[PDB]
Amino acid sequence: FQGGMEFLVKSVRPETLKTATLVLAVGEGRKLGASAKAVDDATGGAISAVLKRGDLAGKVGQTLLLQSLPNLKAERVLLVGAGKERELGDRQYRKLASAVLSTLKGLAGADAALALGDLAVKGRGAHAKARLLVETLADGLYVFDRYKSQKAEPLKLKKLTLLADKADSAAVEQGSKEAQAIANGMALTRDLGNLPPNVCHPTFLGEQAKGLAKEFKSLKVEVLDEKKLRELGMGSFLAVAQGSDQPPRLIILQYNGAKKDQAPHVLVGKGITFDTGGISLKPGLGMDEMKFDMCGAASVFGTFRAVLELQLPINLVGLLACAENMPSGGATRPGDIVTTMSGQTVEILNTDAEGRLVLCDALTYAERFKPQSVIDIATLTGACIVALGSNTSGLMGNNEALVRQLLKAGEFADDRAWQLPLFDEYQEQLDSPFADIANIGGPKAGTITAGCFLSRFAKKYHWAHLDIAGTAWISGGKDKGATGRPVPLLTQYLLERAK
Amino acid sequence: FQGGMEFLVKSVRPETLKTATLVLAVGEGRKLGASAKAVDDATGGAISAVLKRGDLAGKVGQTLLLQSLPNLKAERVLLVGAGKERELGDRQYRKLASAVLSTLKGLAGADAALALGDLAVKGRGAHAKARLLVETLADGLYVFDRYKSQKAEPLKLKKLTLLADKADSAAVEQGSKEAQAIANGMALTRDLGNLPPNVCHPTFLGEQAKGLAKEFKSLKVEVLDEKKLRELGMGSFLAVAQGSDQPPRLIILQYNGAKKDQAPHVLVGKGITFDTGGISLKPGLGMDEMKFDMCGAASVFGTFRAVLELQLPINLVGLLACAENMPSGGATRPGDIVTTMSGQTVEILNTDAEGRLVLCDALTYAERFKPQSVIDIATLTGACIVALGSNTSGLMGNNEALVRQLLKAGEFADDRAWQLPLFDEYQEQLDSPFADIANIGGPKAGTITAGCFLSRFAKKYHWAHLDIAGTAWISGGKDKGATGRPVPLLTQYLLERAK
Amino acid sequence: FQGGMEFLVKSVRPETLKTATLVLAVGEGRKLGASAKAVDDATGGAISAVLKRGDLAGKVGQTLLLQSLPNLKAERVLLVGAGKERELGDRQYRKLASAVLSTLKGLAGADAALALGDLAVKGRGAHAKARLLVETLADGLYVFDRYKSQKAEPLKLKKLTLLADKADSAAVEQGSKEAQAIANGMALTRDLGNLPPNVCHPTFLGEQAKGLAKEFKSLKVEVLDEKKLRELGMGSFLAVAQGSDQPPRLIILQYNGAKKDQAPHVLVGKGITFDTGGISLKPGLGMDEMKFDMCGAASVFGTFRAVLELQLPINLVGLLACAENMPSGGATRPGDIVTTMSGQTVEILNTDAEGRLVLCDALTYAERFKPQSVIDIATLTGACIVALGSNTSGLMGNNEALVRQLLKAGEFADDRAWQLPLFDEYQEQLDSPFADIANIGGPKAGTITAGCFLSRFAKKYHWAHLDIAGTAWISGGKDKGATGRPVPLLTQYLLERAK
Amino acid sequence: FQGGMEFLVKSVRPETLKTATLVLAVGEGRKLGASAKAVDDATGGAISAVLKRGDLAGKVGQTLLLQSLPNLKAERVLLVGAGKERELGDRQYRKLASAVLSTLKGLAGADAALALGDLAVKGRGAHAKARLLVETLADGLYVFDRYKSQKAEPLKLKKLTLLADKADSAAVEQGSKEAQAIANGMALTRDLGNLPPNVCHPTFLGEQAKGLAKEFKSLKVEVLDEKKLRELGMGSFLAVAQGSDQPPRLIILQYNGAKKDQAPHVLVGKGITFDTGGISLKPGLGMDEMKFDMCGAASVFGTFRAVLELQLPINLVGLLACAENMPSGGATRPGDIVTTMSGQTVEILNTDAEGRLVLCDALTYAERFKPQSVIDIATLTGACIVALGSNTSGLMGNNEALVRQLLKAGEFADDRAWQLPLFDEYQEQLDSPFADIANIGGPKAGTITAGCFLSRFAKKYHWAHLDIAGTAWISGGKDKGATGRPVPLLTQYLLERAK
Ligand SMILES: [Mn+2]
Ligand SMILES: [Mn+2]
Ligand SMILES: [Mn+2]
Ligand SMILES: [Mn+2]
Ligand SMILES: [Mn+2]
Ligand SMILES: [Mn+2]
Ligand SMILES: [Mn+2]
Ligand SMILES: [Mn+2]
Ligand SMILES: [N+]
Ligand SMILES: [N+]
Ligand SMILES: [N+]
Ligand SMILES: [N+]
Ligand SMILES: [N+]
Ligand SMILES: [N+]
Ligand SMILES: [N+]
Ligand SMILES: [N+]
Ligand SMILES: [N+]
Ligand SMILES: [N+]
Ligand SMILES: [N+]
Ligand code: NA
Repeated sequence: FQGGMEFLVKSVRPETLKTATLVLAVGEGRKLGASAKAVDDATGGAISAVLKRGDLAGKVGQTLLLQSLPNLKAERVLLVGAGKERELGDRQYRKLASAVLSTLKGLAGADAALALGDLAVKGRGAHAKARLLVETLADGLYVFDRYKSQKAEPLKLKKLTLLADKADSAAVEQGSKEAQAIANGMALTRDLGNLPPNVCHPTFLGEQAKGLAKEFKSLKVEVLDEKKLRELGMGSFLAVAQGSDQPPRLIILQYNGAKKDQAPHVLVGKGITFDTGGISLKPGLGMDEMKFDMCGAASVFGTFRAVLELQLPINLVGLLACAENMPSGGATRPGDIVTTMSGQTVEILNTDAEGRLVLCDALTYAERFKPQSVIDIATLTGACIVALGSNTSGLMGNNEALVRQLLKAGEFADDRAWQLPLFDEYQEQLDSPFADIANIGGPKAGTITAGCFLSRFAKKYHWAHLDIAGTAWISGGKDKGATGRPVPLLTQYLLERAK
Repeated sequence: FQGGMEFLVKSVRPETLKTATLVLAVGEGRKLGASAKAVDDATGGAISAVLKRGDLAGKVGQTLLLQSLPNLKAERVLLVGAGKERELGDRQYRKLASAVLSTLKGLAGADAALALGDLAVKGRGAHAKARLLVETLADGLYVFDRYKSQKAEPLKLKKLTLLADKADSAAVEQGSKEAQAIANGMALTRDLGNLPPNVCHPTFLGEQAKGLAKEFKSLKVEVLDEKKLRELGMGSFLAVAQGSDQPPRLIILQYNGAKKDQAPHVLVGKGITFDTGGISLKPGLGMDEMKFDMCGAASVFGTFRAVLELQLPINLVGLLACAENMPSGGATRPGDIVTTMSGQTVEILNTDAEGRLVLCDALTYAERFKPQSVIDIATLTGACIVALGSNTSGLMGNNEALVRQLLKAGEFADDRAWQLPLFDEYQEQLDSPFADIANIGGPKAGTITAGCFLSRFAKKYHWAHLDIAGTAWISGGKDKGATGRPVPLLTQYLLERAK
Repeated sequence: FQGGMEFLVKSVRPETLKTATLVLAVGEGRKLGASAKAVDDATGGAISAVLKRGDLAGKVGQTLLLQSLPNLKAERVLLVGAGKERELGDRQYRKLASAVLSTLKGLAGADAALALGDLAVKGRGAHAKARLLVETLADGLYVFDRYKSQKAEPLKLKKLTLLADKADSAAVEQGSKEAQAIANGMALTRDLGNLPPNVCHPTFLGEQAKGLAKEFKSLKVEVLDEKKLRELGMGSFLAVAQGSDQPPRLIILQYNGAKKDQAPHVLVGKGITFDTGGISLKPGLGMDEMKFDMCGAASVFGTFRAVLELQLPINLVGLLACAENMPSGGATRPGDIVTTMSGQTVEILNTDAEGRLVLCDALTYAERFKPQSVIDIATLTGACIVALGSNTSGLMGNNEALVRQLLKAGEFADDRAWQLPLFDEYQEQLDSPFADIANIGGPKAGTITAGCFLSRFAKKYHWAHLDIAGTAWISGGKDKGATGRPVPLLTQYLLERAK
Repeated sequence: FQGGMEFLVKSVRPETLKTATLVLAVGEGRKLGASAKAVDDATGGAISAVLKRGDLAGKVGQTLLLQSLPNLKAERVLLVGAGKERELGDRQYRKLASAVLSTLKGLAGADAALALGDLAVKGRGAHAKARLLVETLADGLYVFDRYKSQKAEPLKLKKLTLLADKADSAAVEQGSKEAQAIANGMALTRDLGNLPPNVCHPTFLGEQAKGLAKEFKSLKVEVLDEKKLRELGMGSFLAVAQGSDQPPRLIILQYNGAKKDQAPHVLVGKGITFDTGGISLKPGLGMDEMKFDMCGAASVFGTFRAVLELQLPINLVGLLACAENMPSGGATRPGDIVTTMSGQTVEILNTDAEGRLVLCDALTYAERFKPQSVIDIATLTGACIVALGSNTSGLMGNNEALVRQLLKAGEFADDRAWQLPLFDEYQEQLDSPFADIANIGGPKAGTITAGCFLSRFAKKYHWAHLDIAGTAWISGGKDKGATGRPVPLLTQYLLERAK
């Protein structure tokens, strides 16, 4: 959006650091770890004297804010509860970080220093903790207000310092730098997802890609229009697009950070900038949330943004299949049969199963790059939400080594996915009496049969499919909006592939 | 519809009046009233002799038709029951009058004389009873047969005489003249509402206003097109119209019957020629009645027609926001954010809440006339039918004096409205995380939330809002069609303001 | 598809006929019939000996396939069970024929000889049986695979011989010749119905009619476009078409096989190439089956094709009213009022009752031919499926003799219809307060009131109406697709009218 | 629940008062008020020095918590923002009070003192501000946890002191005493509403009434079982109950606090302890919220509990009509006709319109008390939520003075209602061809026709009807549960009647 937050790692003593706010952890009910103890001592016991009064039980995320304490160079000391466990899990760690950030946002302090190195998080060393902490803090600063007449008061907080021991400082620094690049990527993804569909159409996304190439000389962009798509034979891509006044776009991103002889990784993103269902029209209730139907393509933008900042030694291709799905006098009809670019014919039984019809033509297009892996990302099926809910993405693929790599990256990022099977027995649900493939398989196993459909275009390479219909946005409440998932998972996968 | 039926007030004796039909009231179980007693005596008791056979019980609206009676100059005598009550209520008086017109319409009499001045109506004097009676009779003669190949046989009845004492004659005459103007306006409103949506589109309504100016030289008319609406920055209005092939129109009516120093009264009407719901498409059952979605604009035409006939000493402005809500490949999508003329940003969560989107821009435009009152009329919410039904109109406003003036006028006209609260606690339902206002507030308090939306565009003037979704038309049966409401309330309001 | 199967009638001894497969009937628990006995004796009881081992119970359609048997010139003998009754019904006869064909299809034999003359069929002589047997066999060979990349293996089976006694062969061969012409017409009807709606639009059907005229020089074709339809005043036909990008067509077919002084029979076909419902949009589930909403017109194609092959001495006219029904910003709205060719005005309460709106203008057009009968065929109401299911067509009409003729033809063809009454009491369900006719009559008696609507345009001639909404296609499963009904009923009607 | 928080009014100086937490208001960008300035002065400018740092913007409900300040006897000072307005609205005042309570709840302080006398609340003097403030604080302490295995930690906070000038202290004292009685009644109401329906059945409510009579010697209780209801002839009440295994109860409460010659006020409460809808079964989703269908009766409990605490000089009668609405083999069927106690026959078209069927027999029973007002309270129609939402109760009545008294009471209580009209034109929606009254009037004006039905049993006295379907509970979120409305309105009505 703008960003700006400076994240610094320092190895200095907390009790003499000049800062507007020093942040210390307090266990249930006091316990005081090493850093907090040293600060207490420096004040002559004022902190333990306050805690003894009992206002802070020490549960995860509780807070107690003190002003000037004797002999400290911190204008304020913020105590945050760390619970009673010796180690926190990932969810408690994030909750603790978010409670700290929420307090700091309301203060007029220009910086804060985090003396949180004494916290233990299950399975996480210094680098893995920094990645989680900094990503939560940086992504927590996200603001989208460009159509609000009354904008939010700018934050006074402009700097966050992570205190670490000198032996850990290099690991914390590296984790912080990667986390910032990921958060910057998610901010781009969230902006693209949150924009209204009358602004964020396929032509607009083409221009956004060209702008990203202006910012990053390492990025090459090409944008194909409908004439080029028809030349290439993308009959099912064009079938989705034809009902709309807005022309479709295929956006190609290319980054060559490795040797010319290294096979590229390809990211394929579903970019339906608004999904009405078409002639198979959706119900009205909640259909404004279909502006998030391009979050797949948005996450390819976000991942490129993070990789371009980090300058990873990999070769990366992004393919964004962008169209708007509208009803009209020239829209695709249920029962239409079209010829995909692969040559397979498809009977379009349901015009609201349109994401797989733009992706399948992009998966055929991807063959030309001779890729060592191909991952498509798409807000594809409501069935995935029934299967896995809103906090775990659906994952399928035709190569188990690649599926394993993506699961592992999702566990490290705390951006988790879960595999569903593409057993051959499911494929017959896509049989059509009239064409090579039907575009829907009926009410059983909807997420899997959608993956089975895509698999038929991905046989020439190692391929996986992330269904992010549940994880790409929040539906309601104060926090309705795009999430930026799965940029953390995708970037961590590429970070490992780059070693 | 031409009408052209003559209403006369006379003070002559009923029993020597030459007429095709003389109409007398007969009470239930009490003595003939003064007039009927005199006619009975004139005939030598022939009427009381017939009534003694017991065919006419005297219940409200029952009738007995007699041919020629001794010593009378009426070719026929129509007896109509008046009930047992000393005073009739408004509904009973209307029912009595409709029973009389029904019988007269089936007769070959060219004229009829009504001797009903002995009837008492609760809270109603001579002028008030005449307003109700003449309005009922004139509007009951309304006929719409434009698209019928077999048109109705013309009525022989062409003159109706109201017999009144010389002391009440002036008041009865003033009531008849005002009631006739109201019924003429109602006939224009009913015609415009009953017209098919393929004929009555926004361009047609602009040509009808130009015709009203050719008939009334005191009326000035300006019709603005989409290009001018864009110069004015009316984004909400243009968003509702973009999906249709039919161009939008803002019709401006201006009548100056008072001095240039008198601030104008502004009437703003919803002119949605047809409401399909848009991308948020409505179900098909009953969608034909969405041709009555321009009855608010039609009510402004009708009130102007009544005021132009009565030449009232007032300055009146009419703003008719006209558009057609249609599904298309260029139609507004749920989630679109638009900038209103006021600069306020609006997130259109539901394309079927488009009436408020054409009215908000019209209310902003109304500010230029420095109005002393601004009243919007719209078939806005079906929640108003759940709240107040089809007999009472919803009324909301930012000024208690204007709301009370409109409620008193509705009580005088027997075209009643009812106030619903615009408490500030309802406004939060229109909160959007992406814009200044959401166009919908949820399943609770729909009528109030629509008024709260319009209130954000009416803060610079005294404003009121009439929801006529349930009162502007009858859904089915043999009397399916436009009602002409709320022209009676609006003309009574303007008559009180002209004094 | 291309057909090609040769049907021959021969009167030779079954046991010396050289054939790839000789087909014999075996009764359940009764002795072999005359033909089967003679073949068994020719083998020395080989067939008796096999049947004694009990593998073939002889239930209708059971089979037992033998290779080479002593002293026969058939490479194979196929035994098919014929049940235990002395006569078969039409359903069992068809079952038997289909089981035989299914076995032959899977064999590598180039021909087969059917020694089935012994079978008896309730109420069917030699000609009636041959009509049923050959039509079932020929139509059973239909294949639609033009959008399958992997096409079916061509059959080895190219010739079928019917063995008949010399006394019967003349009737058998006439039944066979008629059955083949009917099957060829069905194949054309089935192809046109099975084509996807993005290919088979009204312009495509027009070109298909021109192609049929190049094939049969006796056929004259004229294709009218939108401009000519507007010249003719076809307002309700045009209202259906106006929402779509695809222009409408009225296709006129004329065949004069009789003297010029003899009045023609007219077939009027509903050619809605896809039915979305329009603004009154259908639900998405199963909407792909609306490509069959032109099977009415397709059956007129197929009837002409069979009549042209047979060169019947009749004068025959076909009118195919073709349009596509889509939602758009210019589509017809519920509540629109239009003027039909006939001058009657119609209120379009429901844009999904569109078939009768193109048919009524075609019925008026048909007056110019001064016909002696007019039959319209249409997939008109889902209510007919509720009434009569998927195996009996609904039949209505204004002439009792014509209705009787069609029922009798249906019984003979085993393609049955059933009459529903058009009692004048139903007509008032189509009363509109605004026009001469409403296009729908509510939820009661939906098939009948659609018939009553059409009857108002057919008063000048003898007319009947076939509602084939249930019989024109099979909805799901392996055999999903067009049926070709009612070509067999219609052709049998013309055959009888030609005598 | 237990309650028992001590509320005291004192007139001492805030700056020398010994307290665990002193609470002061801070304006947004205006000077500290008198109290707050006195305290700042006594600390030598410590509070103003902190505020200059800028952490507390001063918006309504923002907080800043300080520890020991120099020269104060307060262990802690809580600063709470009061906005920038000179006067607060009721909503802002409650929000401010709730933010203070939320902070105190989390502290270990045993008491707190509130120096908020400088706050102006629009339209409210000392007594009216105290009523609102103390009711918000006391009701905000409510806890319901009897089926949770993990109970909430008891609060340390046990005493709240309101600081007031000696000139206002008597009025603040009186408001505080009334507010705590109202809050105690709401706690009983909320407990009864929150109990699960397998515990809180009609018999249980009867025993609860007896327990209330043990606690308050002024209260007399009578509990009638199904035998007694039938002897009284309450066929409509019994019709609702018969489908359930739980027997019904009519509970009569009587309190005689005035001279025996004062006519009583009667409160009639709908106590449907669970509403399945019966044979007219409700949908499954959200049906758990039908345990709140006895909140009408619970509010009569709560109002008595407050009146008995205050010992008001009034005569008060309570009638709780309690039944459970279940489907079974003996349940009332749609179309049953029953004879009410009044003798009017009712045709039960919908067994889910059951509240009015138990209330109507209670309204007839109420005649024996010769009351000067009768008020029924019922979670009656979901249509009320459509008309007025979740924050305003619907109000209807046969006496304009009584209706105005209740509206005024609700405005003072900030527990508002809104009148809907019972025009005679609505009554005909209850016409039945088979009985004196139908129990439903169709989809229009559902709240009004329900009031119309009840009005037919209330003609012998001044009567009003509160529809609390939207205000009696909260549906979801953290705060799902009964609200205790309209106990504040009813108690304020009784307070004014007792002067
Ligand atoms: Mn979709
Ligand atoms: Mn989609
Ligand atoms: Mn609408
Ligand atoms: Mn509308
Ligand atoms: Mn249709
Ligand atoms: Mn159709
Ligand atoms: Mn109920
Ligand atoms: Mn209930
Ligand atoms: N402090
Ligand atoms: N955790
Ligand atoms: N693989
Ligand atoms: N990883
Ligand atoms: N996202
Ligand atoms: N309107
Ligand atoms: N059969
Ligand atoms: N022709
Ligand atoms: N026949
Ligand atoms: N029917
Ligand atoms: N009855
Ligand atoms: Na989707």
